[PDB]
This record gives sequence, C-alpha cells and structure tokens, in this order.
Amino acid sequence: MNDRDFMRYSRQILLDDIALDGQQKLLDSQVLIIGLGGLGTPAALYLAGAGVGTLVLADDDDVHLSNLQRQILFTTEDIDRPKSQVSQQRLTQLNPDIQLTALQQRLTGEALKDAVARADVVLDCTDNMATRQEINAACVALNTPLITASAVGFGGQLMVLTPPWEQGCYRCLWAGVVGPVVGVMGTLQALEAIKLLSGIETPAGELRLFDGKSSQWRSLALRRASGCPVCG
Amino acid sequence: MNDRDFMRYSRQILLDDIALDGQQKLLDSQVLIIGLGGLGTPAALYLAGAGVGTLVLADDDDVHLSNLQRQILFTTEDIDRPKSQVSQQRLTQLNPDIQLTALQQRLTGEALKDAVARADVVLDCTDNMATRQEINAACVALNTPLITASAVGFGGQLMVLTPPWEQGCYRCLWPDNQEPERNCRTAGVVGPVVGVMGTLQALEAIKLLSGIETPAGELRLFDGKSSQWRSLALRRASGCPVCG
Ligand SMILES: Nc1ncnc2c1ncn2[C@@H]1O[C@H](COP(=O)(O)OP(=O)(O)OP(=O)(O)O)[C@@H](O)[C@H]1O
Ligand SMILES: Nc1ncnc2c1ncn2[C@@H]1O[C@H](COP(=O)(O)OP(=O)(O)OP(=O)(O)O)[C@@H](O)[C@H]1O
Ligand SMILES: [Zn+2]
Ligand SMILES: [Zn+2]
Repeated sequence: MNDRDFMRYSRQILLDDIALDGQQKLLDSQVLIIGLGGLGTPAALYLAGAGVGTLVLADDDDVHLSNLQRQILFTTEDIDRPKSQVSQQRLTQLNPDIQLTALQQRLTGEALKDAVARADVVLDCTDNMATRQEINAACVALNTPLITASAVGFGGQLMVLTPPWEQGCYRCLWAGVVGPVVGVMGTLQALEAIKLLSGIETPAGELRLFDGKSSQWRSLALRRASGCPVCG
Repeated sequence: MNDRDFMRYSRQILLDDIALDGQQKLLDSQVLIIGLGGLGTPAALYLAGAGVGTLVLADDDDVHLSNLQRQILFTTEDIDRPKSQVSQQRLTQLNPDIQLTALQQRLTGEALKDAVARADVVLDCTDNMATRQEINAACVALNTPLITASAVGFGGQLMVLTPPWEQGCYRCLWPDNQEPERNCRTAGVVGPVVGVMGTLQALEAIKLLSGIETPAGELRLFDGKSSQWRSLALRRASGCPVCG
C-alpha cells in the first residue's frame, strides 16, 4: 500500500462499506471471467479498475467488426487478434499493478474445474446455455460462487448463486442486442463480484430481469429443485 | 447505407425496433456529452459503438490516476493528457467511421447554448449541480432533450426530460444551485454503480434518437448496496422560472 495505490483506489477506500479492509480483500482475490464478449468486456474493465488482485480472462475467439458495437474493451485495430490476448494487454495498461492472466481457450471438463477451483468468484459471461450448465456444475461441485447473466435484444438477465445453495443452482432453474443493455448487465456482474469479495450483504436467491425498452426491472423467486443432479 | 457498416451494426440492425432505418437515424444524429468522467466515459463508449453519427465530447479536466478506477475509457499512459483529447482519440479507434469532436473546456454561457442547439440529445455527465442547472436551462430553452444522471458512493440517479416538458425540468425539482446533503457519503463512489448509470444514459439516448417508445419524467434511483431500483414520479412545479 504505497502512494500510487492509495491514490489509485481513493474513491473506494474512503467508502465505509469498502475501505482499506475491502480494498485489501479485493487485492487478495481472484476472479474468473469465462467469456470476453458484451458482458465480460465491461465486467473485466470494472473489476480491474477496482483493483481485484487477479483476473483470469478466458476466451477462445478473436475480435470481429460486429463485436465493436458493444464490446467496449476492443478497437477496430484488434479486429483479428485473439480476445483473451487483447483484453489482457488493454487491461494491463489500465492497471499495471494487478495480475492479468490470459486463458485463450474454451473452458470445459477439467480445464474448467481447475480454473473454477482456483477462483474466489466466477463470472459466466458466455452466451451459451451449454457452457453455463457446465460452469454451474463446476461451481456447485467446488462450492465456488457464480454470477451469471444473459442479454438478448432489449432484455437482460442476472443471477448470483452462492455456496450454501439455499435457493438451488442453474440446474434447478433449467436475435440482435442493444449495446447498453448488455453493458448494464456486464457492469452489474462486476458490482456483485466486488460486493461479494468485500463482504457486502446483498440479496442473492433471485433472478433479476431487465427490460430496457420499458425501462423496468422484475424479479423471480428461485427455488432449489427437490432432488437435483447437483445441489443434493 | 454501406456494407461494412451493415456488419459493424449488425447486432443492432437485426432488432425490430432499430432496424436499418433506425440505424440511419443513429448515424444522422448528433449527441452532446458534457463531462467525460464516471458517467460520460462509458456513455460515450456505447454511443460510439452504437454508431451515433456525430458525438461532441466536452471536458475541461485532465486524466488523473484516481480516475482509472471507474473511467474505463482511459489508461494510466493517459495520465495528465486532457480528457476530451484522449477520449476522442480512443473512440476513433473503436469506430473510425463516426464524427467525433473534442471540446477541451467547461461549457457555459453561449458556448454551452449553441452546442445544445446543434445537439439532438444532450447528456449531462457532469457531477456538478451548477453546470447541471444551466444545462437544464439551455436544454429547455432550445427545446433539446436532456438525459441527466448522478452517482455517489453506492447510489445512482437518472432522469430523462423531453422537449414538451410534460413533467417539468430539473429546476422544477430543485430551485437551488447548491448540492443536497449528499455531501457526507461523497467520500468517493463505486465503479460499477456510476458505470451502470452512464451506460443507462446511453440506452436512453439510443431509444430517444431511434424514436423508441420509452418513459420519461420519472426519477430513477438505483441502490448498489441492495441492488434495488426505485421510481419517483415527477411533475412540473407550477411557476418554474424555466417551465411555466
Ligand atoms: N465455454 C466458453 N469458454 C470461453 N469463452 C466462451 C465460452 N463460451 C462462449 N465464450 C465466449 O464468450 C463470449 C460472449 O459472447 P457474446 O454473446 O458476448 O459475443 P460473441 O459471442 O463474441 O458475439 P456475437 O453475438 O457478435 O456472436 C464470446 O467472446 C465467446 O467466444
Ligand atoms: N461544466 C462542465 N463542462 C465540461 N465538463 C465538466 C463540467 N463540469 C464537470 N465536468 C467534468 O465532468 C466529469 C465528471 O466527473 P466525475 O464526477 O465522473 O469524475 P471527476 O469529477 O473527474 O472525479 P473525482 O470525483 O475523482 O473528482 C469530469 O471529468 C469533470 O471534469
Ligand atoms: Zn440445482
Ligand atoms: Zn420546470
């Protein structure tokens, strides 16, 4: 904790709910961001700016021109370079003081489990129902909190599933896209990760839905499934 | 419209509410963003990626280290370089095919006036009651929509005020030109909290320009601590030195 670091995190450090204590927890944490698209992009950005000690940025894919409409971490000049690489380099410029691990690949089976295990919080930012279901299993297995989100068209979806698993996991539950609608969701995944890592009390047993056209939120009570392939 | 453009805005074009015609509107619109900090930085980012034809970015400050915790558009390498310049520069790399203008100053007097004029929509991204109150004055005078927001600690505030002023203006809700007792908590602010807010200013600017039907004259509050939203109905103050 030197002059540079104090100034760097000043707007958090002076907050009663974060403070030196929280900043210290953040700097000792490691978050896994599976997927660096519309969601993961702003998320990684805010968690790096917040000073999360270690960020594992996982993604097996390259930038694309259509990507530049909502994936704010990239520029046109990165158009064909891999994402996990670009992100990692661009985030290092933002905060050179933290650990930024590029995991250029599609996480599955063991590779996934090794990552989920070595993580404090996992952010599912992949927009693929299958991956999620796998991620969920890894998280429930290794009792590691999972923050997952969706975003299609003008609507968004968010869940925070944590270790006691009191309201079940994702298995118990189960076009285009406007830039901002994915961003809000992404940025929100970050807010929850920070609040979780710094110990801030926050509601978790629910599915937060967003409708960006009407501009209103909704919530659905989640409930663990009596006899489930995971939470047992 | 182009073919390269079609690809870039594809995810947006495929939307029934935006479609190709709407994308043209976005590409023919001009958005003034006063302030390039915690709110403006992500706002400018999402509007550029969404293809807003012209974007005027106004900011008199430089990039300071403490900013790098929430003003996602900048990097440490940018320390001390002026915000508007750095901002313009980086947006250009995101979308070279857009009109980006860098205003290195504090919009006031007439400067702020004719700038609001030429603007289709204005985004107040200044966290300063004063500036905010005169932006309101100018926006109501030159009948230009105004999307204002603010963030302190774990709380955020957003508000959309449209031309007819059916539900009043900012002055219709705050006669003074001085801050509220939101002076204590102001020890700082949570990154994602102000982020959500600026990003929402962008969503609302997109919908307004692409003529989508979305509420206004509603004060929207966000509690980052509990992660809950609230809406306070607004209504013109009979005798607002601005509306009335
Ligand atoms: N199992 C996985 N492991 C790592 N990354 C994944 C996995 N599944 C999906 N992803 C990545 O997660 C990201 C999220 O995708 P998003 O829907 O945001 O954009 P895209 O897939 O990049 O966008 P588009 O809709 O333009 O196809 C992508 O960058 C995708 O490659
Ligand atoms: N009248 C004005 N004209 C142009 N820019 C303004 C005006 N008033 C404020 N700003 C700018 O708007 C931005 C919003 O600042 P924000 O509250 O996000 O961060 P800061 O003011 O830069 O941060 P800090 O709280 O660390 O002081 C700043 O970059 C500020 O310089
Ligand atoms: Zn389950
Ligand atoms: Zn009024």
